[PDB]
Amino acid sequence: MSTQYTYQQIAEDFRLWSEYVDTAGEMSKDEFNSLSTEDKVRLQVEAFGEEKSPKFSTKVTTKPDFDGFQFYIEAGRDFDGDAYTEAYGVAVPTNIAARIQAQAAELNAGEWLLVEHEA
Repeated sequence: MSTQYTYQQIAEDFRLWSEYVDTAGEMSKDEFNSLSTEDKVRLQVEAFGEEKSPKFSTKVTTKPDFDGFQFYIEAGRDFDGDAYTEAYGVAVPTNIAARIQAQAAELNAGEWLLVEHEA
């Protein structure tokens, strides 16, 4: 499974790039300018190899402010596959859905997961 967002999203957000790339290490903003955008992708893809099929990934976020066109799941709340299919109108793998529900049970309060995909 994967808990990190897409490579393009990470590149756009400097904070995510530094945090994901290094657990404690920091990355200066000027370094990004020096490196080519294409080059950045090569380094990120090299670490995780190459993938062709789509994968389900979520990220932990803090309670966001008023917004729209977004879906968040309250921590400590059970989440079935039915809700997912209703929210996005698409089917989800049974094994993956079960994993998500299990995660909710052990999920720490105060942490919200964001579910998104590309069609």
